[PDB]
Amino acid sequence: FEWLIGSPRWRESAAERGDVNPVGGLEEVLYELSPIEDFSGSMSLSFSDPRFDDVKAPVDECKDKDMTYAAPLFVTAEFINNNTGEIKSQTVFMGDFPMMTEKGTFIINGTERVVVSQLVRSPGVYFDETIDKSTDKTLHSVKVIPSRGAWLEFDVDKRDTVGVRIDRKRRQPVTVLLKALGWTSEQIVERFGFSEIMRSTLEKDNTVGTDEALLDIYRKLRPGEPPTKESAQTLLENLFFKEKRYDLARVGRYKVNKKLGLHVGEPITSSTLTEEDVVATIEYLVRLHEGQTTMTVPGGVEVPVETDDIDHFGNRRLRTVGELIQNQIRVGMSRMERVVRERMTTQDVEAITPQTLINIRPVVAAIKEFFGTSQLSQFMDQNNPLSGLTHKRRLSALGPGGLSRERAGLEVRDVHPSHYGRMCPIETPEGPNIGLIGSLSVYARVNPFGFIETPYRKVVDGVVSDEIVYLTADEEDRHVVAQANSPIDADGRFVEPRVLVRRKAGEVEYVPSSEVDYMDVSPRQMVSVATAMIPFLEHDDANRALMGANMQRQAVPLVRSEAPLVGTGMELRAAIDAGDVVVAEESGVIEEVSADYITVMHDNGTRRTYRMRKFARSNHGTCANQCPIVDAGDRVEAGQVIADGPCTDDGEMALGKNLLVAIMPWEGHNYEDAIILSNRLVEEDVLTSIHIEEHEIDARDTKLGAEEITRDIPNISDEVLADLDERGIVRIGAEVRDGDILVGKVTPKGETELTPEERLLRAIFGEKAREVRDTSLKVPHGESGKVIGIRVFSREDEDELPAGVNELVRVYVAQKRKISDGDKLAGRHGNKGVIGKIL
Amino acid sequence: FGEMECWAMQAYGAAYTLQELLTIKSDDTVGRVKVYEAIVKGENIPEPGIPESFKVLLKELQSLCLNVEVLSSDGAAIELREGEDEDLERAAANLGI
Amino acid sequence: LVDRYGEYFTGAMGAESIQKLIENFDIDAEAESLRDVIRNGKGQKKLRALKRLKVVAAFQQSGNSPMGMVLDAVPVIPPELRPMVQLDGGRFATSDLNDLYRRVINRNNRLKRLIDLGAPEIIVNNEKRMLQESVDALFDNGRRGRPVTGPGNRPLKSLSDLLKGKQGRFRQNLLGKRVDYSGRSVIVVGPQLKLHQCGLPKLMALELFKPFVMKRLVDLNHAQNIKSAKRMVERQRPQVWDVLEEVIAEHPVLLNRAPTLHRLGIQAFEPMLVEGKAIQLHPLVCEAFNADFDGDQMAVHLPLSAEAQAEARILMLSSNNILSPASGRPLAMPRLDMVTGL
Amino acid sequence: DVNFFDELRIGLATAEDIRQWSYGEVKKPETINYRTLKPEKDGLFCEKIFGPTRDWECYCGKYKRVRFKGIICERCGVEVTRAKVRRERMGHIELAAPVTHIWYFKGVPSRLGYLLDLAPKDLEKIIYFAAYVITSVDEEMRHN
Amino acid sequence: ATCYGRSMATGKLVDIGEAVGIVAAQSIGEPGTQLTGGLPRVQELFEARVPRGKAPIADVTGRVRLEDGERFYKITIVPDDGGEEVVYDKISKRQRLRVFKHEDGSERVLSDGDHVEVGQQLMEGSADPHEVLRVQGPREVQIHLVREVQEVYRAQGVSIHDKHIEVIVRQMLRRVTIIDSGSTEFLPGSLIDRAEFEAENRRVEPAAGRPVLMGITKASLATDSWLSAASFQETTRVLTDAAINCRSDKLNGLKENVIIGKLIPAGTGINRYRNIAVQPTEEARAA
Amino acid sequence: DEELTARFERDAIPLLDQLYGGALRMTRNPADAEDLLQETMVKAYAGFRSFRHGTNLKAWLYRILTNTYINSYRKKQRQPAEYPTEQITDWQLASNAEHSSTGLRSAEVEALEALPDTEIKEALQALPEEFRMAVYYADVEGFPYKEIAEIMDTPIGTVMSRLHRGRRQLRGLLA
DNA sequence: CGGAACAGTTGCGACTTAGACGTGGTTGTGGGAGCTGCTATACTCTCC
DNA sequence: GGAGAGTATAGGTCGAGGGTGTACCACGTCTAAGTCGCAACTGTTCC
RNA sequence: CCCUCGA
Ligand SMILES: [Zn+2]
Repeated sequence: FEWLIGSPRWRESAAERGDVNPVGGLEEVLYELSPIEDFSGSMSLSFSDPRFDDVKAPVDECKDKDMTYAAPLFVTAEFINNNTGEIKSQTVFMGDFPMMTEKGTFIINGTERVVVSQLVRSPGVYFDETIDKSTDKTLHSVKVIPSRGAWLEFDVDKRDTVGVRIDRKRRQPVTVLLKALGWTSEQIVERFGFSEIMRSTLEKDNTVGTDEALLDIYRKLRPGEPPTKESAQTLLENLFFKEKRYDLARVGRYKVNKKLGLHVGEPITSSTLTEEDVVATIEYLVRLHEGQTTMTVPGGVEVPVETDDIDHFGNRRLRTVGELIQNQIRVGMSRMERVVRERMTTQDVEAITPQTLINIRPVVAAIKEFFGTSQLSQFMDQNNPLSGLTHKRRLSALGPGGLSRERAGLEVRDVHPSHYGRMCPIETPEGPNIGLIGSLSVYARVNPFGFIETPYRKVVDGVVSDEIVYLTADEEDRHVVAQANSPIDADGRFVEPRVLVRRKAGEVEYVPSSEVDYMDVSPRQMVSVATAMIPFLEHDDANRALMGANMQRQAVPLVRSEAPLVGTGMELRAAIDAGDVVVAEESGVIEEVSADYITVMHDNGTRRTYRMRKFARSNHGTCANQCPIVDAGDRVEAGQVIADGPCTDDGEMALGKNLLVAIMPWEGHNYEDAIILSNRLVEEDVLTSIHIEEHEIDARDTKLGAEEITRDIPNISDEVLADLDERGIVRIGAEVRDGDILVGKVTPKGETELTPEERLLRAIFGEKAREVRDTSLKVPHGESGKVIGIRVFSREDEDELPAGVNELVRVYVAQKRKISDGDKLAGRHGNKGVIGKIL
Repeated sequence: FGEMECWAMQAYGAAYTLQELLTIKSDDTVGRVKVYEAIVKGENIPEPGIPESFKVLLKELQSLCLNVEVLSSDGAAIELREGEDEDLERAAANLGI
Repeated sequence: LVDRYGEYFTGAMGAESIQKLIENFDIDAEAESLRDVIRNGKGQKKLRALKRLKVVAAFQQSGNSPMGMVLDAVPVIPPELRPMVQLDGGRFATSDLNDLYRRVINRNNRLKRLIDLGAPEIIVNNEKRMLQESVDALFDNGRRGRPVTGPGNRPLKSLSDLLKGKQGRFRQNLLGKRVDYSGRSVIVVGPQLKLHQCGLPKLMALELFKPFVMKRLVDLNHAQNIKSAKRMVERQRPQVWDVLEEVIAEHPVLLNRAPTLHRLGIQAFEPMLVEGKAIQLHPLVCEAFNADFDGDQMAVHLPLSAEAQAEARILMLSSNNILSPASGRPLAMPRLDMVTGL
Repeated sequence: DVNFFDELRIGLATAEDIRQWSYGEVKKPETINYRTLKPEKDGLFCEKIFGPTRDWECYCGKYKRVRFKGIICERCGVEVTRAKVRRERMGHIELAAPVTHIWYFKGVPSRLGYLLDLAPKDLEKIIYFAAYVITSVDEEMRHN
Repeated sequence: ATCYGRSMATGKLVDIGEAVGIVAAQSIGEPGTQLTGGLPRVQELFEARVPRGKAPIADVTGRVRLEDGERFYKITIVPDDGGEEVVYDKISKRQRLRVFKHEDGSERVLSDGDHVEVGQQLMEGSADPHEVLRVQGPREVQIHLVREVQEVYRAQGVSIHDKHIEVIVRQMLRRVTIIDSGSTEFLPGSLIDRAEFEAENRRVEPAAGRPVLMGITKASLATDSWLSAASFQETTRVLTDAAINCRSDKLNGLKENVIIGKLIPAGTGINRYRNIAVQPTEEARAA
Repeated sequence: DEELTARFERDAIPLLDQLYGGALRMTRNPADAEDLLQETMVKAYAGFRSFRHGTNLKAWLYRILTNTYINSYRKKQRQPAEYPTEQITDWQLASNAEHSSTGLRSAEVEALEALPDTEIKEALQALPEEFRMAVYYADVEGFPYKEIAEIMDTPIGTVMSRLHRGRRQLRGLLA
């Protein structure tokens, strides 16, 4: 997200990695968009230098008011008249831009959300050799995948013919398209003649000539229309070779470059397919099915001819949050461009300023539609800080641009040798989503092109140095990497002459130490954050280790936390980075401390105060409660933990308690995974947790009238109303059991809905009051607690409500839950069970 | 109570339990009310009626331009409807008129 | 071909032409022709002929005409079966059927409006094609071409989708249903239980038995009328518990754990009022239910009529099925701790 | 209603069948008016054809009572009866042009193809207006 | 009841009205999760599919021309009579020629010029059950199916009593293929129930048919109840076909009784049990 | 005039395959693109006499298309949203019934309401039969005094006296 | 425990309205997103 | 006639908690809300 | 329906 904004932090890190003249995510969208020209070239509009204003509201404000955490976006829009030479430079407000919080989340309509990184296939060229034909003979396929554009497929037939499919269009001899590109039937025989299958295909080609080829191509695309020569050639030009409707990214360009060896001189100029790329693709495929192991192309050098692994992480890419948001920005921005063009013809020049041309509605709407409707924009899972932390580290294969759940085979869900140090092989769901969702490894990074890197130690002349290099999956296959468990002495020399390593395409071998390139920077390098927290993980089978990683994120925050006696050392760094703990940004002395806030006086004389989240409801109903761990007068340092969070104790993740355990059958109550507990854990509240429910109710307009929230509930005893206030809303601090009224509400009832008996009494007693039904909000069955909060929004006031809704009331109930028979306990090793008896 | 749960009931060969689950415990609209009425009065459980989901099935079939009829042994079809007077007669009888 | 000779023949496209070919179709002639080809013919043409005669002979019987394969009128399903509900936030939700019907109505009405304006033949034919496509989508969507999609590119669910599939009417709403007088909870081990008994939480048993309790404490002085009994049970007044103990005696219940792989996945037990919110399962039946006690939950069903109670006591009682119905071997048998103990 | 059910029969429903089932034609795309929250007349939810949404209440409101059971409002055409009829009452649409029932065309094998001895690709070209078909020729006149 | 024998659950003779097909299906399906060949083989057997790794079988006694060259196997059989020579088309070299005991000979592998009996397997592997049906007759296919099916469960440590698999296999051949219609109106090639086939044969037998083996899916969709078949598979297809044929469901099935809310014709729902009349004896009424 | 029809079929129809590709851009759905192009052609043919013979037809038709899409677009934007759903969730049904005039009634509620109300019945029994009939008609069935008098064969004044007196009687009887 | 006489209320029935709301016309360009990363099996069509 | 290809079908059960609206103007056409009178209609009040 | 999760 810092790259999207073009943050100064990103700039410095960009200068550190070296500067390509780095452009932010927004900057790139603005520069590709500019200039916006009239179709006559008479006028132009250009954008530059985007800036973000201050945030509209603080985070907890948006959470309370159902707002979106956002900042106004400003751009400098310069309009130029190509005739008069007059220039108009203006400042335009582009919208309220949803902002990433300090915790790496977004607040959309008050609810906190996470954008999961998406696993997709990078643009490029991928060759697939299928031997599964019924003839038992091997076939060879290829796909050309761009970032945005039209699909192009070449297939050598089971009948021995080279086919072409364009955006699912039906096959034609590969020569048909090549001819239609301006190729003679003879010139194909010059380059492609070495292929006996291409020789057989040109005779099976039904027609020759560029006019008949281009005409046959335009027929395949449009079912019922007329062909035209200049229309079809400009159509084929704009379908592939033009930048507007077809875009290979720089990733796709380089991948095609490296895969075909076309440009060695590293030109960065343009990313689009080329005629030489089509020729190179067919030539690569031609030699492939023949069985050649290498190919050299005119102006190209020594590329192996081989199939590509679809699941390899050099061919598989990660679209991060900044890139997803950038894509939406590009869509809505292109819409705004369309509006500006339509507005250039209508308006009177010198009566136009940019702000009259610029309509920002489709941009804001484009952003809103993403966070609302996208599978990647997700309700944040906060059971405890660990469930929320890994959620932000999730790598998801499902979504737009990804694969459908229906179309995901068992080969996508398997651990892959390119995952090592990149995606954790352990942490992943055990349900239907197994293998479709994964966790970033502890030391992994996402490189600027979307590929995941892992650090390694340079091994020079059999010595293990401290020089660190981040390698991608492709770079890792060229070298020999020793596992971390490989012993080394004080000197860099290996202890053993033979060491088990991964060398080529994920094979494990006893290997000479003499030739070793790199070595793992540590154990746990291949493992996620939650998996790195399992003590003695190496002694647990991968299945129970999976169960352990998922079960830690299901732990409820206890009324009091306790750190484990036995950790892995990951618990502290996990709690701090998760961000549910309060940390001092600057070193100083504690000037004042209470349960409400902590203020630190820096040596500057400037002070900084940290407000405490107190009994806050998480998305899943657990209790987010922060407590200060520091005292007045204490000296603290930058990075030190000031206050504990829900599952933290002294800054280390505490997901449970240390219990005294005996391993033995006891009188059948622990039979088959059932667990027996001491009633001490009930009496001393060691397993007790706080759970906060949100009950919502609104009065709206109905067929027979408007609903009213009231304390006047027909035929209801005054005794049961005793805890309601004067509005009909239950009073703060009341103890509510199932069936008790939280909020009284009445709804208009028609005459026909009265019982004959109810009709008689109302008539003879002269009751003229409105006929109503009791719609009051009541506590659901099996619920109890104390009322800890109330929010009311009225149409009488300026509170913004949906159409037809007069009043909206939320009631928050908090319950203390003692551990009990039927609750589920687990250890970190996958060992689970219900409590069968408490004794 | 799903498909496999019904297989178990059939495997036990318990007909009345399976019929009771799929009519007066779920679908049958007059039966579900008459059953509760019988328990409160301490009487025997009434005989089940027709499940609503079958009438719904017939209607979805007609909407496919399939003409489906439930035929008696006579060979003539059977209208599926309820007399609307029984509820009004009981309500009028409850007031003494 | 119409400009000249147009008075010597008639031709059309669309379904009106197919309706014409059917109207002019001689059924008996084509049937006897097919039978001749089956008799005196051989090879693949004999197969084609037979397969055709299945259809034609099917239509040969009276009361059944091929004309029904072309519709001049499309039926509309009652609205309760395709309802429309208001949502929090002032928005609405409709069944896909309403949107499909809406497309049919819009294209039919536009076809009328084009017929009245004397529109060019190509446009009227376009509207007829679109009407045919929309009635296609309404009946079976996606069966031909690409499906009509609502918001999110989700293809709408046609009238064929109601019947078929695991979520269809047959499988979900007919061969199975949700039922009254049922509950569920997590199961814990019942080691103190006899084989024919199961632990039932107090609140579960009070809800499931609510009418029986109500009548019983109405008969006793506790409740003045049945409605006072209802309100008295909903508040859990202390008088109910004793009464509950009385109404539950020798009244069996059904316990079920999913998936049900065989009939022992449902067994009948005598309920015992038990403290806590968990269902207590006898240790010996865990083989039949495959209950792991790692958080497994089970469901409870209450037999009502004399026949249902009798079936539970006799047919389904836990201690009346000890043996595996597959291999005849013993099923409720010591295992795990018990075995070790012995 | 007990088990007197003997057989259950299907047939093709003729247009006459469909119009006999129907309680009225649905002529309008509108569903319900937002302000009134009441079903638009001659629409998919129309009370006149499908029945009243509230027990014993017609659309105009002239009759709200059981006293009127069985009568049809002169103004709105709704019938005073139970809303239960809204689950048993069907409508219909009269088509400006004939339409094939896709079960009998696109299903494999194509029933229309076997009935008329037509290729399903050709049948498709006809039904979807990509090809003309000859309904009749005059043999005598052409010969003369 | 007597042909079925003991009820494994009660240990006694099976009661009249016990639904033993559902019990058989549950008994076969419940262990299915434990089968790691394997469960796909149980499917391949129950659906009567031509097996992969097909093993040819001899049609008639005679002499064998064994070509078997250039990574290919080809088997011609010249019958002992003047009949035409049957030729098996393609047999891959990955298959093994069967080792067996040749009649009037020793135990050895199949060789060129050998003499073979009628039902001899030409190769080692899975036999096409349809071939063993049309050659060795139905009572042999019963043996082959029950043994090959039970074999998979035995290998996995699961014991199913043979009688369940026998129930399913019984349902697998109820029918005959119509060859010559005769005077009997039966369309040739259709699959007609054996009882109905023998009943429709009236000289005052013209209908010719041969026993069929049909998988459980095809046998299920072939039931006389369009209501039962519509709720199983291919609902669109079944409903179109049933509408065109003006089929009338008789409602006698138990799944149909479930749908319409009628007591299933099994167990306590049988006419024998449900119509029982209960009366107290005179001596008891006295007291 | 038939001149407009022929000239329309020669000039306008070849533009369809163009205009349709435009309609897509607005709808991004093929069905709504078809409907849009068709309504556009309705407007164009109906209004083709207003088009100037030599002027460019493509821009004219394009503007008709856009404007039609906007009429439809603002029209849909004024209405509250209708979301097509494959299935209406049970949560949606209950949530909707919380605001309903009549909620989701259990079989228990239906069975209890159907039971006789004893107090009311016995109180009505104490009334004289005439007062009972009249008060019944009026206060339950809702008859007017005219119709009640027509049914009971008495003057309307009798209906008034019996209504008042039976009502006060029930008031003293039931409290 | 009636039948007029007499005096309070809904309630239907008109009409003015002010605004949402749909209609006139409609004239320089201008052709969508999304995907395709499922397996296995039976059988009609259709190209030959 | 006869073979490939193209299209059709199927793919576990039961539970818990969550879930969305870029785009022409300048106007006449209609409607969505009314305040307001007589009948028509409810009620007392008697003799 | 979809997301995600339990057996
Ligand atoms: Zn009316």
